[PDB]
Amino acid sequence: SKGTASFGKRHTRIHGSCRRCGKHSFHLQKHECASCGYPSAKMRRYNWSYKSLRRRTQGTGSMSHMRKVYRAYNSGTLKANARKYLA
Amino acid sequence: MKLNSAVTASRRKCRKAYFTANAETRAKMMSSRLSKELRAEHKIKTMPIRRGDIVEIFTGGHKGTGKVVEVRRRDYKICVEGINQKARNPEAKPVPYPIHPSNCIIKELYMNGSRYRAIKRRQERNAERLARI
Amino acid sequence: TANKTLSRKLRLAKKTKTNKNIPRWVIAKDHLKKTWNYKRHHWRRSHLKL
Amino acid sequence: PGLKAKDLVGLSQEDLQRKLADLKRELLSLRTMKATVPERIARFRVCKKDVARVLTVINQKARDEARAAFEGAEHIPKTFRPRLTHAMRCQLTEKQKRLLPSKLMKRKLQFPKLKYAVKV
Amino acid sequence: RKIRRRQTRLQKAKAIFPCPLQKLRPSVTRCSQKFNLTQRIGRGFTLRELQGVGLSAGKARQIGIAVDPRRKNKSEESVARNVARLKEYLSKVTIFQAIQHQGVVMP
RNA sequence: CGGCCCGAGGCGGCGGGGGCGACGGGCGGAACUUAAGCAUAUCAGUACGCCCCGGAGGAGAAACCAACCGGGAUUCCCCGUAGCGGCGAGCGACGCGGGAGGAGCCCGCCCCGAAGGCGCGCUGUGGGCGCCGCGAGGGGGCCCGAGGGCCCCGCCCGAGAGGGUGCAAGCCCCGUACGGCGGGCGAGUAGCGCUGCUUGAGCGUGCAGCGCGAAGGGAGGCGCGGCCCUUCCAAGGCUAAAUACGCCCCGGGACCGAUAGCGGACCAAGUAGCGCGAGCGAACGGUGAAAAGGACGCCCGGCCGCUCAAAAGACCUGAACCCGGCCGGCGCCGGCCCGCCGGCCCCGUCUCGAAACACGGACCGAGGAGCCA
RNA sequence: GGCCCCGGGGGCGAAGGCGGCGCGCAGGCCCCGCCGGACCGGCCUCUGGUGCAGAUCUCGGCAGCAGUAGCGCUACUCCGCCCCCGGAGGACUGAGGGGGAGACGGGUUCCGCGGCGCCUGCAUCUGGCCGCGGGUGACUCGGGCCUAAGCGGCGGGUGAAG
RNA sequence: GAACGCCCCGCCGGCGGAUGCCUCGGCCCGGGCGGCGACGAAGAGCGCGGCGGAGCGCGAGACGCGGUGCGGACCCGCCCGCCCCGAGAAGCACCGACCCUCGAACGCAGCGCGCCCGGCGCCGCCGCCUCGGCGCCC
Ligand SMILES: [K+]
Ligand SMILES: [K+]
Ligand SMILES: [K+]
Ligand SMILES: [K+]
Ligand SMILES: [K+]
Ligand SMILES: [K+]
Ligand SMILES: [K+]
Ligand SMILES: [K+]
Ligand SMILES: [K+]
Ligand SMILES: [K+]
Ligand SMILES: [K+]
Ligand SMILES: [K+]
Ligand SMILES: [K+]
Ligand SMILES: [K+]
Ligand SMILES: [K+]
Ligand SMILES: [K+]
Ligand SMILES: [K+]
Ligand SMILES: [K+]
Ligand SMILES: [K+]
Ligand SMILES: [K+]
Ligand SMILES: [K+]
Ligand SMILES: [K+]
Ligand SMILES: [K+]
Ligand SMILES: [K+]
Ligand SMILES: [K+]
Ligand SMILES: [K+]
Ligand SMILES: [K+]
Ligand SMILES: [K+]
Ligand SMILES: [K+]
Ligand SMILES: [K+]
Ligand SMILES: [K+]
Ligand SMILES: [K+]
Ligand SMILES: [K+]
Ligand SMILES: [K+]
Ligand SMILES: [K+]
Ligand SMILES: [K+]
Ligand SMILES: [K+]
Ligand SMILES: [K+]
Ligand SMILES: [K+]
Ligand SMILES: [K+]
Ligand SMILES: [Mg+2]
Ligand SMILES: [Mg+2]
Ligand SMILES: [Mg+2]
Ligand SMILES: [Mg+2]
Ligand SMILES: [Mg+2]
Ligand SMILES: [Mg+2]
Ligand SMILES: [Mg+2]
Ligand SMILES: [Mg+2]
Ligand SMILES: [Mg+2]
Ligand SMILES: [Mg+2]
Ligand SMILES: [Mg+2]
Ligand SMILES: [Mg+2]
Ligand SMILES: [Mg+2]
Ligand SMILES: [Mg+2]
Ligand SMILES: [Mg+2]
Ligand SMILES: [Mg+2]
Repeated sequence: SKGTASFGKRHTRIHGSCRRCGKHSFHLQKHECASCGYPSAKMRRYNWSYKSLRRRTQGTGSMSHMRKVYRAYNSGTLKANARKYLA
Repeated sequence: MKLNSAVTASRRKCRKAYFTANAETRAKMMSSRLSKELRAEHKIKTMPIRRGDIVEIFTGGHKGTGKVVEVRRRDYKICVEGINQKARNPEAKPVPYPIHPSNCIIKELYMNGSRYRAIKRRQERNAERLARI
Repeated sequence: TANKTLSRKLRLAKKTKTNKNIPRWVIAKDHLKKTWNYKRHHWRRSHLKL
Repeated sequence: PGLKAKDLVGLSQEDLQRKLADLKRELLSLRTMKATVPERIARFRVCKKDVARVLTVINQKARDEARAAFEGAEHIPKTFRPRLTHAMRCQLTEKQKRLLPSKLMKRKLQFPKLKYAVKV
Repeated sequence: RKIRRRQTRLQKAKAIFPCPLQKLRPSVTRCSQKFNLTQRIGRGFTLRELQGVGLSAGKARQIGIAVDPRRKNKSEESVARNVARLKEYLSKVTIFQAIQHQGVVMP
């Protein structure tokens, strides 16, 4: 009775929602996330999984501030402002 | 032969430009001839089509003259008055056969302040060119 | 459970709120042929882990 | 349609604040009508945007006031400072980068640059 | 890359008109027993060579001559050949529709 | 009780922290694999893990190379054997020569002594390409659902790159060619002894721990001691260029054409779905020129017919395998007109030898394996 | 990449599909009839991801087998008129319940009205299925507080770092 | 014998989705550029449309607000709205603002609590205020 019967003894939550990455990966007993590594200050990143890397990275979200800053640099008045400051 | 190297001669890019164009470009893309009389008067060869212009059609199976009732810019076509699909009832409504603006010559123009001004702008620029050449 | 935290309540509430079909006037407006919203779910065969 | 930001420009702060209060209570009334007609449901749209315009104007006027209030101090609030990236704020000035020691500068003013041609 | 480098040297030539792109460099003897009897272009002129004609290091640098105070002459013929080169160049230079010399100067 | 010295709490201004599938710098660091076994060797000073900048970075103005009728900081490109090694398998620099680019300098030390950046400092400051806009020039006759088709006569051309338009368009429309604005010289050091790693560096290429520890010193591809010669000045610091590169934008191509090409051409792909989790991860493109997306009548879903060139009716074409209704008849080769007579084991494979009771193979479609350096 | 004698074949019908004759030892080629509805080549020189019966090959479709094998928990019947609802009868679960309620897990499955396209391996007018509206109220119940076994933090210490 | 099965002498139907033609997509090369963050980034959560599920966008000023220019008749359905020598729909470019919770994440915690009526995180540099010492001296 190590198969079907043993499967009927499951009424626990091992992992819950992470506050940083939002995934069902935060371990409720060790108090540490298995996807992004929270509460570590730095994010969990490994070069042996570039598919894991591409799933959540720069660009898969909104890029709101960086988007505005880049357009301002490439075509707006920002480098002129830099010249005025650096005078 | 082209010489300018910021302009594609690539069919994929040109077809994607023709679709997914923005509204101003699409409006400019929907132009047609002026007739000979308006060519003499305004000294201009082509205009963007508009509601309130009277159009004379050829080269199609729906040939005639009528006023522009609607402009279907997604399709790049115009719904003219009187030019319809043949209906089934004697009663049932008309249904316009959509004409493509390059199958027409504009016969009489809708005028307002902006139309007047943009025409005069275009004449002065063509005059700059004619003075250069 | 009858004893649930507000955060789990709110995420469950959003799943319930968004589990809906495409409006018919939206189908007419946007000129769609696909009319099923394939992000719907049913409680019997789902495994929402929220 | 609805109120114009130009027609709110040049109006007193209390006229503006009372007009905002009126618009807020109006959106309450209109939302109550929604939960309980073409003109009404158009007015709901126009009134959301009228609220937005009044608040826009109030903030702009207050900002101009404050930026005059702090115009010539040594320490400016960080909101009114130039718009520059982190890196630019941290870069050295062109004068600082072109500063030269005294002995180097003296020997550079001796024998400056010269235009000359060389023939075949 | 060929085009990129040509564009860069065109821009620099415009900027510094009517100076040449290159400095005056000395004539030196190749190092081996195998390359013993032929000359090539060196790095700079020695202070002994400059003392030959009068110029100081700063003055020569200003009028456009590479100067290498680390090199030492190995004989008197080195000096005679390079002083002839310096003397002739100082003959042929003008100082301010002018002509901008191209390529290496006095190959 | 005050000064100086060494500390403690608070306040103000300013700075740091995190983020990236490349390029760049510093550390730690495998095994598979090859040697036809396997220990040194190789793979490889690679994968991977940790730290750190930038638009480049690092390196850099000789304690250099050489042995010449000598060169002269750094980087990068072309070019080519000394040597290392169970001296096996393997491994491996560089100078001279031709080019790209080219640029040089200052602290300590010594003299003056607050002349300084003055609440500090005499335990030493200061001096010696992108933004705009104009833009030429074809009709007439047949026929088609539709003229970009056929026949006959023309125009523009600094423009016959191309895209669209109901069928192959320089002249039906956007564009294309020709132009305007912004523009006096460094000490727990050098070196040496023992040990560990690393290198082509071989009685030591470079580094390091520990013990010892200098004064004129370093180097000259075989050790030790002596005399010479040639050539440099370590143990402090700054520095442009020529060089390298993903993301994103721009242009091009003897590349792929929906089981191909990215996993991803489809209003909602790292999506739906699966795993406690780390993580794994699909399938699905195409009506018609126009939605004109199906009249009227009759039965009680069907029939008639309607739009359209055409149902192309949930859609381009529409093969095979397999099946239903009507009609005809009852395996390959050969002769004969035609159901007789004659001949004929299941291919592919390993094997001395296969019809084998040796193995693979129900059927059908599409894909599928000696190319490149 | 070229040529195709007033500038190669094409809605007066291209490619492809289905039958039929002819040519070639053969690989294959050519023509005709019907479908289809917009592109296609013969000769010279150049290039390659260039030819299938098999790999317990990959992906997709699919046959015979075959209307075959198969559809614990005692039980339904008559009438109004379906296994639904009502009335009458006959039984069962048998207080460690096929009863009444909580914890965990699920997440709207809850309620009313409507319905049968999917599901309800038979049916359905039933329904945890589908559509449209709704719905959970605290000074006194629990959580928030306390501490258990534990876990983290602490001038600092160590390690090439993490 | 019929029928079943099989072959096709031909004519029609199914099931399936090959072949042909097409392509707002991939891949390769080259050129640009090299522009984040405590002034709160990258990323995550939740919410926002007149009828509004997904994706894009936006942030309680929420399917967006203002200023300067250009542009000049539409706005996919149903509704509104605009229409004019300027009255101004679609669209474009810069600039000014708004900018909920978590996150280097900053009163503690993660959804519950404080100390105090301004507000209240850590490290470092330079100043300054208030202080300790049987350190050296007076
Ligand atoms: K079991
Ligand atoms: K964990
Ligand atoms: K509950
Ligand atoms: K469930
Ligand atoms: K920055
Ligand atoms: K290693
Ligand atoms: K190994
Ligand atoms: K081994
Ligand atoms: K081995
Ligand atoms: K080994
Ligand atoms: K070895
Ligand atoms: K080894
Ligand atoms: K060997
Ligand atoms: K040079
Ligand atoms: K046309
Ligand atoms: K010492
Ligand atoms: K030592
Ligand atoms: K070695
Ligand atoms: K050796
Ligand atoms: K020792
Ligand atoms: K020697
Ligand atoms: K050596
Ligand atoms: K030696
Ligand atoms: K795929
Ligand atoms: K075999
Ligand atoms: K065998
Ligand atoms: K055998
Ligand atoms: K056989
Ligand atoms: K055999
Ligand atoms: K046998
Ligand atoms: K047998
Ligand atoms: K057999
Ligand atoms: K065999
Ligand atoms: K066997
Ligand atoms: K075998
Ligand atoms: K067999
Ligand atoms: K190919
Ligand atoms: K069976
Ligand atoms: K019902
Ligand atoms: K350490
Ligand atoms: Mg546990
Ligand atoms: Mg081996
Ligand atoms: Mg090696
Ligand atoms: Mg550097
Ligand atoms: Mg080694
Ligand atoms: Mg694919
Ligand atoms: Mg079909
Ligand atoms: Mg078998
Ligand atoms: Mg095949
Ligand atoms: Mg192949
Ligand atoms: Mg075979
Ligand atoms: Mg009983
Ligand atoms: Mg119910
Ligand atoms: Mg059933
Ligand atoms: Mg109580
Ligand atoms: Mg949405």
